[PDB]
Amino acid sequence: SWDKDVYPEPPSRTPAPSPQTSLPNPITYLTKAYDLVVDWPVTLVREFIERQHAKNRTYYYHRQYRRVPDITECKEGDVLCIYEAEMQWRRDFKVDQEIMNIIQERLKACQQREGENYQQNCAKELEQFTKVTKAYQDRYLDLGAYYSARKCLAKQKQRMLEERKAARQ
Amino acid sequence: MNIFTTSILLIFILLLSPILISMSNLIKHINFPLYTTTSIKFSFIISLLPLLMFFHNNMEYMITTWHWVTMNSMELKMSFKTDFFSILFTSVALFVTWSIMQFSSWYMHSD
Amino acid sequence: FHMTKDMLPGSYPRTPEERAAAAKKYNMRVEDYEPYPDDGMGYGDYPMLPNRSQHERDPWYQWDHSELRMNWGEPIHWDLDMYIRNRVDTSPTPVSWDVMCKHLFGFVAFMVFMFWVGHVFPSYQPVGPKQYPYNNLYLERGGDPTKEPEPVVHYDI
Amino acid sequence: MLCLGALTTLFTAICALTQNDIKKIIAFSTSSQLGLMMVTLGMNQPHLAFLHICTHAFFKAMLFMCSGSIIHSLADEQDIRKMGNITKIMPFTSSCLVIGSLALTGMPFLTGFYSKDLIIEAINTCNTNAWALLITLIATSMTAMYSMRIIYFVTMTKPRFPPLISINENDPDLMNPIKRLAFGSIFAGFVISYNIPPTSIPVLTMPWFLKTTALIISVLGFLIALELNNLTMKLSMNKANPYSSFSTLLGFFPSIIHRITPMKSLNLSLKTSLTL
Amino acid sequence: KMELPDYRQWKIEGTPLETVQKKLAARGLRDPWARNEAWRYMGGFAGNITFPSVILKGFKWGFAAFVVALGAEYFLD
Amino acid sequence: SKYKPAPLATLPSTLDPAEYDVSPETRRAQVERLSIRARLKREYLLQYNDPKRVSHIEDPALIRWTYARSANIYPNFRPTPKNSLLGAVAGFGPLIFWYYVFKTDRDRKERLIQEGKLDRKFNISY
Amino acid sequence: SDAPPLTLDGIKDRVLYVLKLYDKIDPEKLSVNSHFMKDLGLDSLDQVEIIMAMEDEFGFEIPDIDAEKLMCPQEIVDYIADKKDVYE
Amino acid sequence: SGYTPDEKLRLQQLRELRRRWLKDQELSPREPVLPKNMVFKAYRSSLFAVSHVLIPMWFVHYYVKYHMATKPYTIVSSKPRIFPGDTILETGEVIPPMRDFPDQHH
Amino acid sequence: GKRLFVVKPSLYY
Amino acid sequence: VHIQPRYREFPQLTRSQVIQGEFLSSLMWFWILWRFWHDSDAVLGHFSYPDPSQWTDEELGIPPD
Amino acid sequence: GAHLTRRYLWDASVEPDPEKIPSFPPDLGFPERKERVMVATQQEMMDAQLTLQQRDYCAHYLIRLLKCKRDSFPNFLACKHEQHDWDYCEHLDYVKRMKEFERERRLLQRKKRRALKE
Amino acid sequence: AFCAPPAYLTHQQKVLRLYKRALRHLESWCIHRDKYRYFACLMRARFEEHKNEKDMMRATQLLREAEEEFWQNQHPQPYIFPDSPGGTSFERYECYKVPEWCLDYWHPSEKAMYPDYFSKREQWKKLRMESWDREVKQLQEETSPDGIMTEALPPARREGDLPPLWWHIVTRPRERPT
Ligand SMILES: CCCCCCCCCCCCCCCCCC(=O)OC[C@H](COP(=O)(O)OCCN)OC(=O)CCCCCCCCCCCCCCCCC
Repeated sequence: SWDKDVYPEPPSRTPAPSPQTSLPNPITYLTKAYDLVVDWPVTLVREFIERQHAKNRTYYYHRQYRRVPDITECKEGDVLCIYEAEMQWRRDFKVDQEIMNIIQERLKACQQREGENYQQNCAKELEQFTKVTKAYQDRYLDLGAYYSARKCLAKQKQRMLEERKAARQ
Repeated sequence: MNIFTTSILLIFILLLSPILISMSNLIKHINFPLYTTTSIKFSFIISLLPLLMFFHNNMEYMITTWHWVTMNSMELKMSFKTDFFSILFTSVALFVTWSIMQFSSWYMHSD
Repeated sequence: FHMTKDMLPGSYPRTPEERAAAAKKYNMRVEDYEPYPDDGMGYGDYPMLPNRSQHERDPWYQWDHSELRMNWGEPIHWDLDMYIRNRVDTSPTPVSWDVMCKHLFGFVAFMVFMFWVGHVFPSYQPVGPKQYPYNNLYLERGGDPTKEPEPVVHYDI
Repeated sequence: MLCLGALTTLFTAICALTQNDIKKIIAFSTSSQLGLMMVTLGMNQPHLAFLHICTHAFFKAMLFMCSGSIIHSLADEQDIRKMGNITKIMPFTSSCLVIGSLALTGMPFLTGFYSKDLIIEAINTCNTNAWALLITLIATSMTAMYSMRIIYFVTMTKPRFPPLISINENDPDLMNPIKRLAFGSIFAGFVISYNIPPTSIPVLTMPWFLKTTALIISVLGFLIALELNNLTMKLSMNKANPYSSFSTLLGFFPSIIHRITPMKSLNLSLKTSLTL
Repeated sequence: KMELPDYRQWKIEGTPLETVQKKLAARGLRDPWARNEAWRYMGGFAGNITFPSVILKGFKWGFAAFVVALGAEYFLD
Repeated sequence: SKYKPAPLATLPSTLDPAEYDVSPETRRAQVERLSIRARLKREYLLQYNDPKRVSHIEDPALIRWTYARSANIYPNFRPTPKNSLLGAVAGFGPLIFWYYVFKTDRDRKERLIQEGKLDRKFNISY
Repeated sequence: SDAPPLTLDGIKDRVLYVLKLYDKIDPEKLSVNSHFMKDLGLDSLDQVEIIMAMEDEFGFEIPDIDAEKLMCPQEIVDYIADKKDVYE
Repeated sequence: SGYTPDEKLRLQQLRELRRRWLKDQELSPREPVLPKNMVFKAYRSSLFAVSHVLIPMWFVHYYVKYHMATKPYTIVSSKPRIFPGDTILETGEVIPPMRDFPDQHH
Repeated sequence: GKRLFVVKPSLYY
Repeated sequence: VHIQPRYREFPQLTRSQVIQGEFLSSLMWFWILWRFWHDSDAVLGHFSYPDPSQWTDEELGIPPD
Repeated sequence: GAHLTRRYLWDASVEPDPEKIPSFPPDLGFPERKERVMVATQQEMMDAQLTLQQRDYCAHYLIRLLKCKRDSFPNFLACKHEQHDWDYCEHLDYVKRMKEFERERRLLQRKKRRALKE
Repeated sequence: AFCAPPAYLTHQQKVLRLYKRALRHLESWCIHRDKYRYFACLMRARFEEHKNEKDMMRATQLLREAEEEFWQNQHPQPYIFPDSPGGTSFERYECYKVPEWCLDYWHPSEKAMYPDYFSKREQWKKLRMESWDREVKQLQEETSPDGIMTEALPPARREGDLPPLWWHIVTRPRERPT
């Protein structure tokens, strides 16, 4: 159900078995027994379940919201468009929270996959995590419990004013 | 990849099974210490299987079996980092606890 | 129930008749009874029982409160909940308290001093540093591949 | 970490030298071996610490199970001063207890040889605190001495238990777990250590006095505690000294701390908080 | 029921209790509980347990199995 | 070579000198204490072994102890300079102490953020 | 299995066994109702030694006041039976 | 001293009543009134292995393969060890061998 | 045999 | 399993306990002897720790004077 | 060791400390010093998944031992031969470290001799 | 345990208690039986040497000095029997010593599980009913008019009568209830 575009995974590179010893492998014996006893009835039950699903197949859709006017083009005191912009901002905040969760899972998956080479081969994942956490700290940090579109806009305006003042010299 | 995770969570299921038997109101008809001792020895055997697998291929495992809650930008998930330490201590602790519960069945008599 | 005000604790006794009444209320003898000093801490006529825990009580006796090692009707110490057998012990020790304090403090101070002595005088083996390759494993520890590190050079000996 | 581990293994071995309750003796043995692991983690040797975790788990499981069989056969009697002739009256438990004591002290090619000896070589060969090294070696010698104290005062000398013989260790539920733990305490360290993937490269080019240090100090501790036990067998009372008083009275830490800290805490609570 | 052994079998001679009794008789003293303590030094308990005799328990059969294993290995190669 | 008693290690009832030089008034004091103890024990034993009893046994000593520890304190409290100073220090000194600790820490952290010397590398869940 | 229960006859036999093993008590004049001073001719130190001998055999402590109350082997046996709940 | 006659008589009567009470603590033989073995390898252990292990193994294997592998990063494992002279099963390329090993003194 | 009664609280409720 | 208690004599030892105890101790001693014969690296190692003083200046590469 | 007594009792000027080793240029006393060579390289160490502590100058012997263990996982008492080969390589590395220590100590003594000559 | 302590310990009782405590700490120090027998005979010889004292103030001073020596030379861990206070098995079975009045609260089905034992239980209860008033009358009669009284209790003084306050002593839980 998941896609490698959003959950990237390098292709596995397993080595071929080269048994120098003449002893039988209990892992291979127990694995073959494990498939023949467990995997076949489980996949039979799941195939019966899946054909019942195909007999009664239903569909659901992912909801999409159009872009309401943002709070910058929105008059103060006129609580209608205040409310619309604020709930759009809250929706985008939740979306950014889940984006952060996605990036954190990517970083954890990289570290577990590389193992002892995580300090070198996870440079791209760590760089992506660092860039996205710098952006998140620029947009949402230190807002408080009553975080809102107005508070985010005030913080962004303060940051832009500081950057403009620092850009004069 | 499937047999490894199945074995680890089967160790956990075989550990939790005598608790459900204890709260399931059939202890008065069965031999609960002997049943639990057999449960621990079987948990030790299914713990011995990934010990052999890790001793062969040195595969390091992470299993995220259940997502508990997602909390803004922090996901609390019930996960197991199946380590060398985790595998070997699982096998050693299950073997030791099998010995201790057999000794407990002997020692806590007339209790 | 039948607990009335004359059997409940009262104010600090002044007259010897008040002291005798308090002693009869607390089931104590008059000269055994001794209230806390009138320092205005809310003690009043409650007796100053000696600061002995329940561990010093005779354990071979069938006390009415067997866990508390107290009989029924005898006065209860103000700090009984501190002096219960699950809590602070005031029992006599085979060696004295100051001797224990000085011995433990001297052992701890001696250990700290000798640890500092061993730290300023470390013990090792007559060897050099461990030799590590490839600019001391620069790419392995995670150095930036775009910039070139300083060449770490090792030689045979 | 290294200093704390060395201090706690030294202190717990000192406490273990003069206890009379066998469970307390092997408990302070457990704490001293934990101090050895803590020293090993003070070094950059975590895998050696985990190997010692498994090794120690095997040993203390079997030793404690043997001690419990001794207590049950002697009718809930726990201190070593009322034991004796255990080698003759309980041969299976005696043999397993001897296996546990020797392998805990570090008899070669047992389960404890593959962790404890490597720990001793690591601390002897890498840059550590000198006092921590010295008290770690002395703690190992004390491990030998209290294992000798257990062996002597339980498995040797004349009987001291009450006369009525109620020993019956013929139960399979008693024998079989000790058999499994004996097979563990003999072969499991060898099998595990030969199955470990190679990590934490040990050093083997090292002088002979440093190499045989653990075995030499274990033999020295066994001999010293044997002659001390024979001196206790000798017919003469001696006046006690503050060193043995410190060792027998738990180092005064439980008495002093468990009397001064709860008293100050509860006194502050009642006298200040609630009342005032 | 349970039958006790004859108390008259508990004798003082040939014991560390005999050594203690002679040491007390040097100082003009008599020990009356020595016959009560005499059962721990007689019969199956009458024996000196030695520390190499404790450590080297089963060493004979262990060495026998060791030399049989060496002979089997030598005959194998 | 003498044992030194402590509040947490008291003098033994056999090492104290008070029971070696005994007195007739101390003897009769012990006699009367045993008399009161025996009277209370007899009353409690009668009430305990009474079969017609259908409830527990109330303890007036426990009731008196609870009343003294709970309800008698404010009627029997009088303000003195010692307890006034003790109440003032125990109700304020920790508060000003932790106020200064937290104020210094928060001012230092705030200043470090204002000139940016404090680094929050991955701190997003504050 | 283990810890066989006690009997009045067994307790009496063990107490008389220890008293016969005691050197100051001749076994021909020893009876279950023999008093320690009236017809055995002992003293308080001897009585304390007898109580400690019973204590060491039976593996439990008689308290000091009850121990001073016990004065003949019949009272000792009755105390042992009362303490260990032996009724036959 | 010894027993006073009053406490001696009291203990004798109390102990006799204790004997009666402890005798009455006994159980009659009808109390309490309550209202295919084969060999251990073939029935004691085999039934346990096929009942309390096999069905749980089935359920865990179903949950693992059809509710964890269907999700992206639940079961994540490290890369296996790849040595010179080995053949990759998934890719099909052989790893080139090592150098000539100049030191062969031991 | 010789088994004795065991005094237990009311576990029925 | 149940045995007759003894009052003051040596208990009657069963065959199984003494046989199995001496078997366990003999197995331990056989294991120790076998491993000591096969790999005696408990003593001295097998690398023969060098003496740094016997090393020479020309292989240590110090300039002469 | 006697080196610790020499450093802490007699003098610390000639007896060295472990951190600034070497304290002398590597060409001093060696007219031409060979670069230390390794068999194993970075790609095969990454493939063999060696930890950063064990990626030293015996990585080739370690790779061979790990390959032997992975192949003959049954009968794990199989290749004590190249277990001993890796151990001997580590012994040679430790001997080289001892040689570095002795060289820098003798160079310290030579420097003190030069100072007293001047 | 079965006898109540007096108002005070006499000098003879204190001497016996010191002798017993000294010999117990001597066995704790000596461990071995022959060594303990030797040194306990020495201690008994010391007590017999100081036995015949008539002044009794010198005897009190000797007792004080002897117990001072005992406190100087006492074992840090003296041997304690497991059932003794401070032992290992002390109060181990108080969690199993269920008082007998819960059988009054038992269900009729649980009562029917043990019919004969419960029938004997109401026989004992009826005996207690019949004896309580008589033993209260005996306690009221035998109380001395003086304020002197000890914790000792009278026995039954005639046939068909029970000792006063016998219920909590006779019907106490067993030290091995299970
Ligand atoms: C070289 C470097 C060396 C460095 C060394 C550093 C040492 C640090 C030591 C830190 C811990 C010290 C305090 C420990 C207190 C333990 C108190 C305790 O549990 O005492 C037990 C005691 C009774 O037990 P006991 O006397 O042992 O046995 C009686 C058996 N018949 O009493 C009881 O059971 C009383 C019951 C509890 C009463 C309430 C206690 C409340 C305590 C609140 C403490 C709050 C502050 C904690 C600060 C911790 C700091 C680490």
